[PDB]
Amino acid sequence: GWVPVTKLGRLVKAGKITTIEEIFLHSLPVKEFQIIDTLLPGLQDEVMNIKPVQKQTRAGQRTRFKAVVVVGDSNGHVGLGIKTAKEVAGAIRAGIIIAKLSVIPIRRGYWGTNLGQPHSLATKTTGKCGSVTVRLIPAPRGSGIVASPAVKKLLQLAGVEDVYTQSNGKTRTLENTLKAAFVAIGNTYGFLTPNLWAEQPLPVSPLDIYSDEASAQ
Amino acid sequence: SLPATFDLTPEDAQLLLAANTHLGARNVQVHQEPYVFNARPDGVHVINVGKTWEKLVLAARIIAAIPNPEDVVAISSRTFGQRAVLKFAAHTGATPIAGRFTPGSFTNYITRSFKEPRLVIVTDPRSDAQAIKEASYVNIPVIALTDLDSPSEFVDVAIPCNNRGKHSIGLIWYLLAREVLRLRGALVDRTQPWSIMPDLYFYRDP
Amino acid sequence: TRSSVLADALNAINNAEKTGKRQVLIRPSSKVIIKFLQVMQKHGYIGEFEYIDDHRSGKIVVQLNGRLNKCGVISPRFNVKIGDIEKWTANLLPARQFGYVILTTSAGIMDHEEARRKHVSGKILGFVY
Amino acid sequence: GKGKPRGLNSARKLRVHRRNNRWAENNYKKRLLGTAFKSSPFGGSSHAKGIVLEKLGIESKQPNSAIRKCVRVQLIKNGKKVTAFVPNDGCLNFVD
Amino acid sequence: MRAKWRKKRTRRLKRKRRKVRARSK
Amino acid sequence: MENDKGQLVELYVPRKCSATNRIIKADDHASVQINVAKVDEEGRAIPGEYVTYALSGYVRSRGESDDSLNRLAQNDGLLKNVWSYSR
Amino acid sequence: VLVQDLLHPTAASEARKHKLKTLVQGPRSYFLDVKCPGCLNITTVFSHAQTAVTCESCSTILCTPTGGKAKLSEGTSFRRK
Amino acid sequence: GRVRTKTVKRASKALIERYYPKLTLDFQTNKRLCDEIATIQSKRLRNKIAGYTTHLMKRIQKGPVRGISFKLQEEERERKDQYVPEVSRSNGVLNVDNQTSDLVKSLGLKLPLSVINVSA
Amino acid sequence: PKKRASNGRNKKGRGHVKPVRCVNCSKSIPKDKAIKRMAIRNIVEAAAVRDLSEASVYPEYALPKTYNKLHYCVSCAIHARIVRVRSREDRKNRAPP
RNA sequence: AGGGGAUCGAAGAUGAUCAGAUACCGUCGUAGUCUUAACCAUAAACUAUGCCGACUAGGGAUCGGGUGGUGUUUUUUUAAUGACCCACUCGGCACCUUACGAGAAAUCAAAGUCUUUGGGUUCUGGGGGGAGUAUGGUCGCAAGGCUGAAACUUAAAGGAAUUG
Ligand SMILES: [Mg+2]
Ligand SMILES: [Mg+2]
Ligand SMILES: [Mg+2]
Ligand SMILES: [Mg+2]
Ligand SMILES: [Mg+2]
Ligand SMILES: [Mg+2]
Ligand SMILES: [Mg+2]
Ligand SMILES: [Mg+2]
Ligand SMILES: [Mg+2]
Ligand SMILES: [Mg+2]
Ligand SMILES: [Mg+2]
Ligand SMILES: [Mg+2]
Ligand SMILES: [Mg+2]
Ligand SMILES: [Mg+2]
Ligand SMILES: [Mg+2]
Ligand SMILES: [Mg+2]
Ligand SMILES: [Mg+2]
Ligand SMILES: [Zn+2]
Ligand SMILES: [Zn+2]
Repeated sequence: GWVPVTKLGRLVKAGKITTIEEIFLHSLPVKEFQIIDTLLPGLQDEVMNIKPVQKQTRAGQRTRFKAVVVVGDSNGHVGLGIKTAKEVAGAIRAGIIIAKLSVIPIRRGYWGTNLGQPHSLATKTTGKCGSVTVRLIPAPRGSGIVASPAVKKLLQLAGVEDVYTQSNGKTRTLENTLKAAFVAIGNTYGFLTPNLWAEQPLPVSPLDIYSDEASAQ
Repeated sequence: SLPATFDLTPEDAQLLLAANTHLGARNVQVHQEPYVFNARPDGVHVINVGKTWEKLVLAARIIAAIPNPEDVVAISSRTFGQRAVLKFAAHTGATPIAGRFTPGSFTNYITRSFKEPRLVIVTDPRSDAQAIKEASYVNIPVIALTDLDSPSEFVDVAIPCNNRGKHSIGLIWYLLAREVLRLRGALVDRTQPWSIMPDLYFYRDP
Repeated sequence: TRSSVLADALNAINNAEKTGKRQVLIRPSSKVIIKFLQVMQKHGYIGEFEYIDDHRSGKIVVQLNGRLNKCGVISPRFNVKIGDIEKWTANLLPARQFGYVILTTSAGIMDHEEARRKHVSGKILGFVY
Repeated sequence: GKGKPRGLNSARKLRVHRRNNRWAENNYKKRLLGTAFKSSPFGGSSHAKGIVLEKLGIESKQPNSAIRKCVRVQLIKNGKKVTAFVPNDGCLNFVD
Repeated sequence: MRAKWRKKRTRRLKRKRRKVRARSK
Repeated sequence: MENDKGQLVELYVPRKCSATNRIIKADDHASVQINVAKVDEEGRAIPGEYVTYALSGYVRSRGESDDSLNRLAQNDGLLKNVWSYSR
Repeated sequence: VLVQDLLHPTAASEARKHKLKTLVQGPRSYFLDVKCPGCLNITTVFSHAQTAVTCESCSTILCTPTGGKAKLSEGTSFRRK
Repeated sequence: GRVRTKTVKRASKALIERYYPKLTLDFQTNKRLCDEIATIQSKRLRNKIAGYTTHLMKRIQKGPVRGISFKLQEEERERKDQYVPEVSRSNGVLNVDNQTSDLVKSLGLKLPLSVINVSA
Repeated sequence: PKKRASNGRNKKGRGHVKPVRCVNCSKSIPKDKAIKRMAIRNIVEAAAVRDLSEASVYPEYALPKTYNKLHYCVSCAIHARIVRVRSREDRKNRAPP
């Protein structure tokens, strides 16, 4: 059974919100993974990397396992989750869920002509995490993803078809690199081009339109 | 858009000056406040109650606007506001939080304290900062009672007050409640001093 | 000592925007600042601006909207050979469909698209997007 | 600007400065000093042919324990003396 | 060894080579 | 963001800060949208009907939420004095 | 803050500022007509004299110099313009 | 030392929360309650528990105890609410400052006057 | 790394102070890095004061303390005097008691 | 090279300690410590942070200067002075709080306005040793200063932080 806690989990199960684009429209904070499961079911995951960490303790060494995970369709919705437990599978389980929660949108655009269905980026973008800076650059069709196996895979599941990449930093530390690539494609819907200069009336929040149809008991 | 008779009346004014809701903070004085009015010598800054009144009105005008009146939340960790908030929540919809807050109340569904409102009203963003912080982890607008030395990060619409104690905070909450009911609500007409005593809100004893 | 009077005018504008302001005082203005200000304006990247006359070098008040990511200056005013214009825009504009490299040419201070249309080139001033 | 010139006429300073600093390149400096041709037992050439002077049994570094079979060889174009390894099992039996 | 005594070590050493070489000037 | 032939493409056109006209993106979970009630004759507050304003997390962190709202609502008519455009 | 009128600053907050940091700059020193009733005319002194301004005919004094504003000589009077 | 573990103190809470009517200042009957109304594997652990749900009850009767709230308090508190019959417009007029009255004069209308001054 | 903003102790706007000599081990130490106490105490003590006045001419007399400054050397200051060693945050605290 | 040479005191000699004790501790105490005339040119010579210019954020103290007051205090007859209090403003030495922002972090109003990478300019570094060594030049009475290599060897040396 589901039994949602939170206003948002109720509205979503109760068929009153149909797509996350709304959630992102109003920047609704998401707490329940089942939300992004029903709202976007073609989500397929992918374990990116697994590594042992180790803690020294007042009565034992502690080597648990860190797992990095990417979820996405291939249609403008990515999620990057990082989790460390003491069994591998438990790290992967919890990782997939975290990655579902963080599922963000991708604005993709055209390399430079109007044609049929966006295939690249709106602008260049940059993401930093720790020492690594992943920089994303719009590319012409059939350029492909010009990126390392990991970052490529995050960019495919994200929905991108052709892009250029450049990286700076100790890129061998996978955790930081993917996080930077994540932040890089996360930045695409923060960048103001003139095609988005037009004034919008300012939509009303689902949390208020189905006010009643949410609500605790 | 101006109502017409929602000007600040001489009866409200008298209420306020007896409450000293105009007696603002001393040397200390946050840059982000032109709610001021001529430096009264020897420390004290006088607070422009007109502006005070309008803010309160706008405050009330946003409180009533929340579909379910009970996911309006009142906060007060300061003792001098606990009797007020309970008395505010009493009359209007509004869920109260008096005393200790308890962190994780807005993030963390898993807690027994868990609220999830559409608006937050707060009495002293110094003492109640736990909540001001918490609410901006999760998109809650905030109304707050602010003196001349109150932080104002993460609080929209300040109501310039006098959290120096006594009757001020009690008054402002009473006036707050009094207006949210005069709004789409269970009240009345013009002057109409309201049945309920303003000393009902007020810290007790000893 | 003040080396580029343009450089201060851009970085001022840039810091305003970043901090969420809607105006800036700038000092001390110049023919070149005005024309650069003018191009940005023509393209929406700022609102109106006023030249106040101190009996000196001028001050300017710009009113800016918030469509502005960056307005940068190019420190040596390198010569561009009309074919090299492509290489500049690419180096330092976010995409091929919006944003401008603005530059000085015998036929006026103009953005590269007007430069392209008028078939002139010259030296490079800076950029907007 | 921290520290390089940026001027439109500072091209010379910028070249010199580079030249000066290339000498910190290990490969560059060997190339121009002619280290190859000068020191180094081969000419600077890919192989060299020599003559076997004696068969050595070089004891291996830690953490490894072994006798690594080698040969002292006098280079023909050089007389420079060199010790070289004899790869694979046996193979020392193939020299003399 | 402490840097400074090592600096002193080689100061001593140079004065020695400085000496021996003068035997042949 | 249209395409080749007039068709609307790229889902979702983000809201904007009423105050700075910058985008309010998803993970911006510190932003705010204040619904302010339209009211009718003799008090009374016309339920479900608001003058509404949005406010970037940036702005509220910088403590400018209260001054900026003031100016905004006042040049709509919901405030009468309070805010000076001069200093 | 965040949005304000740089073009029309309030006279007060313009008054407290430094002379080079007003909107357009000007001095904040004045001139004055100064007289000591022994004589019948009016010499014109600068509010920050530096030179110990001696009267027209009588070697009397008028103002000594200071750090800034000249101190006018004890038993006198003045107007600004 | 006779400090009760959490299992005991926790179970008392839980009981006093949801069976405050029934339960009494008396252990002996509090004992019997705990059998009918809760499952406990040892007489000793139940005694332990009932003796402490008794203690908590005994001092509730003399003011609240933090941790345990059976709602009924919050509604006794709301009915235990009123005071006043005086308020704070007597006598005479509102004593104000020079500028307090300037605020009055410059914004509104008629208010009783009463000037002050104050110094360093 | 760096472990204090006062570095050793208290010297911004100068360059050179002037050494004092440690009251306990005689170690030279710069004056601003010193670490100091005023040893103010009665000439007599807890016991002798009664026995003082008792075997004295004058009504209760007057009584004079001894006032002398102390200069310690960190090592000497740590080894006994004012020291503890404080946690990363307590170190920041310049309040005395 | 003269003078001075109280003190403390490299060297040296001693008393103890120690397995030893060329030391730590105690004693004697040469040079020295101070000064003149000349040398020397180095210090963790430190903020381990080039200079000039712009912009970006809050707070209370303080040093200097100036402006404003039917402020306080000094008495004489009120002043004038002076010292003090409040507000402001330049320019200082610093601290506090924050961080939009920066960083590997510690932390940082600069170490910010940098892959959305250009205000001007000087200097230095390019894995660790080998080595500030060799050699030449030059300065120095000397001690030594400045300039300053390679062959060969090596998979790490190193920084910040975390848990033990
Ligand atoms: Mg791998
Ligand atoms: Mg070198
Ligand atoms: Mg051999
Ligand atoms: Mg000889
Ligand atoms: Mg360390
Ligand atoms: Mg250490
Ligand atoms: Mg020094
Ligand atoms: Mg002597
Ligand atoms: Mg000896
Ligand atoms: Mg001996
Ligand atoms: Mg010896
Ligand atoms: Mg040196
Ligand atoms: Mg130092
Ligand atoms: Mg400051
Ligand atoms: Mg004065
Ligand atoms: Mg090895
Ligand atoms: Mg440690
Ligand atoms: Zn005269
Ligand atoms: Zn000592």
